Amino acid sequence: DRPRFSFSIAAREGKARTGTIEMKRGVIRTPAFMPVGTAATVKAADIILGNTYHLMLRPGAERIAKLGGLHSFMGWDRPILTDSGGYQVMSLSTKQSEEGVTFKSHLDGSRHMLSPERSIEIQHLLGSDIVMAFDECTPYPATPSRAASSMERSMRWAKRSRDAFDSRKEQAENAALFGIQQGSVFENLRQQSADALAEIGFDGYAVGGLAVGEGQDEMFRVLDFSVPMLPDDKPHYLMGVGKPDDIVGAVERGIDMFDCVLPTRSGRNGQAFTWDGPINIRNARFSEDLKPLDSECHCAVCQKWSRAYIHHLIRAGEILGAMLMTEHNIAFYQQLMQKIRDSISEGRFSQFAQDFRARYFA
Amino acid sequence: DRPRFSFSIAAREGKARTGTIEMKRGVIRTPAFMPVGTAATVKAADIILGNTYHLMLRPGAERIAKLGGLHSFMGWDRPILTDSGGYQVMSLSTKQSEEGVTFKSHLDGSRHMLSPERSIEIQHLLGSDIVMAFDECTPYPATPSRAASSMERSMRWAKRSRDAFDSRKEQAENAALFGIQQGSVFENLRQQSADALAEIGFDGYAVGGLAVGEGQDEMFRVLDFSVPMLPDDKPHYLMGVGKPDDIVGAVERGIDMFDCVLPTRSGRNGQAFTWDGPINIRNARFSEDLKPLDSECHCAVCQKWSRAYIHHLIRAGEILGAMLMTEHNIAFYQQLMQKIRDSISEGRFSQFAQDFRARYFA
Ligand SMILES: CNc1nc2cc3c(=O)[nH]c(N)nc3c(CC[C@H]3O[C@@H](OC)[C@H](OC)[C@@H]3OC)c2[nH]1
Ligand SMILES: CNc1nc2cc3c(=O)[nH]c(N)nc3c(CC[C@H]3O[C@@H](OC)[C@H](OC)[C@@H]3OC)c2[nH]1
Ligand SMILES: [Zn+2]
Ligand SMILES: [Zn+2]
Repeated sequence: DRPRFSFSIAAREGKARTGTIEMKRGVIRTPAFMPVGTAATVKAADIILGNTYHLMLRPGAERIAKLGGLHSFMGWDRPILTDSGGYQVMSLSTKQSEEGVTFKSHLDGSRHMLSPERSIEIQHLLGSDIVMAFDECTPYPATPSRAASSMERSMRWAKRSRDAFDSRKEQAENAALFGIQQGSVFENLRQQSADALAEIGFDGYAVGGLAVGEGQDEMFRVLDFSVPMLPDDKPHYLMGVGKPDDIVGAVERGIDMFDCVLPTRSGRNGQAFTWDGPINIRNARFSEDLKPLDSECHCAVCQKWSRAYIHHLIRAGEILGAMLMTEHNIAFYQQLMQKIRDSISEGRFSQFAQDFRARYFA
Repeated sequence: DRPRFSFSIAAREGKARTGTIEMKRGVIRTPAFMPVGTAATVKAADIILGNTYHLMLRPGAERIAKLGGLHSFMGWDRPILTDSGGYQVMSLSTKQSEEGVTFKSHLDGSRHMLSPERSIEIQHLLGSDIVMAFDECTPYPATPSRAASSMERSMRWAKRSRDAFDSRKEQAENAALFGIQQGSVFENLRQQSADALAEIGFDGYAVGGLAVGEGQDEMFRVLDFSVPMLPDDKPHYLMGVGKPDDIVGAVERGIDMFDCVLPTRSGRNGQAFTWDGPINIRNARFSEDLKPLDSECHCAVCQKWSRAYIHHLIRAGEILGAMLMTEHNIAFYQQLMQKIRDSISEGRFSQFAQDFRARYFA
């Protein structure tokens, strides 16, 4: 019988690590990509995401619980990770206070408060296995004073999240809780945030406040000093990242877990990922191209259909085209993660990262 | 090795028949439903449709031929049926003459003529296995004089279609040609059309000019006298039909083959077919319904996911929801055809039709 949570590092190369998270509902191989569950039929990825913000508004967390929780609802018996919901409230919905955030639903005008306690309860009702602390994703750019005030509030909210999670027996005994580091681009604030989170104690640690407009060079610079501040023996989750090259560089800097809307968003908009870079399949140059989306990809789409046919479907308005693109993109991301894990385990990740970049950007 | 074309009737009940069409690329069990190939990944339906009108405009028949034909393009090695293209020209695009029809492409302004000879050549370039004669689908309603003039032109075009098909060796030796009966709702014109088509000689015979606004009672009345006029020993294809109850009643009247945009169109618009009638899954009454789309359906969607989850996906704007609906609808139609074939073979089709209607309309 698997434990509630156990992270083991099997191999390392530089700052990169590969290993496993064991949870009751399954094993997660790291570095891991965690896809959205609703964009395609995901098969046994090791873990999928639930969209807390959307689920709060439709059909509501209480209703999801009445339906048996997300595992039953989505037909997925393996681990599920949910965010704390505030990122999207600030992004898509507001009135803020030390208690939390209040906002109105665009779907029907209903009122909603979101606090550390309510966010944890929502994630409990959804039934997720990895629960995120309720934080504030500081806007970018931010002055040092505003970044500090924001981070300090997030650390108070992290303690309230910890206490709310520990108060619910089923959650404390069966799920895991991750804390989220903030501090914008400032090394001293990132250090204070890491120290506060480690003092509270979490099962895993996320790097928050990135992928919010800063650009890859700046993101990598912040990761260079921020990831070593987190406990080495716990998983590191970079929220909102990212493109394939973002993932490779973040793994080089010690990140273990990733989520990004790109593969599913790109698939609905004609963009396919390949080892030679992204392609927009709607372009006329693909109308007679008999090659698969990617020449090495092992996914079911690339085994059967050509670029020309997928181009045709999308140009004809057939949803089948976008579905095949999305299935290929999710599979490409998982093949990327498998190559990353194998190369770290084999001591050739540095070479893989170099070869990957030379071809992806050629 | 299978013949170019051979239709065998295995069992009969009243006017209903069940049997097989053997062609080089496979066997087709009848009565058959023939789905669009582009709306979902169709698995070995016995035959799928190519959309001649769309393919003529994008990417063009010559280009499809350059890509290897529709079988290679779509990844489908079994039979394909194509229409002659004029129905949609009159429906979606015109200048008519005894030579054919000319029209302009809305996609790019290019000019296109469509004649019996060009329609047959287009279907040859597409590589389809069952080729339809180039006809005129008479508008409804039509006066007797206009229905007669229209039908007479279609019969001249049927002879030109026959001759064009026979002139192309690869087509004549490997494909089959169906003639299309016209005559609107008029028994004497339907008889003249059937006589003309049988004198020319075709591999199968379609009932054209229906599902164009006349309503089920009138359609059934026309089928009552029109189907017995066609050769009994050849397949009968009712073009454009239809809803599940249309199919059952048409089989009762001697039809062997069906095509309809409903299951794929309905699936993209929130309508699912069930043995208790169609349901619109977007309705709020399905938001907490844990039953599958249909309680008896054996499709992969109904084995795994609830009405509540499919409702959620569609309401959230996820294309996955429409894809699952479409896959269920195609599977439902094939389960309907299997029940029809089994019941005719077993001598219980009359009872099946009665039980089907009582429950579908309850
Ligand atoms: C795009 N850039 C990006 N930077 C982010 C930074 C943060 C952060 O500091 N705190 C929190 N709590 N969330 C963040 C998030 C949202 C992730 C969720 O976004 C959701 O997708 C929209 C996804 O869940 C389907 C995921 O939840 C697991 C970020 N997204
Ligand atoms: C909806 N009612 C309906 N009544 C019809 C009557 C006729 C007719 O008299 N002659 C011809 N030639 N075609 C007809 C058609 C079009 C069928 C095609 O319609 C195409 O779907 C749009 C489908 O191919 C993807 C199919 O081709 C196999 C009809 N459709
Ligand atoms: Zn692929
Ligand atoms: Zn089903």
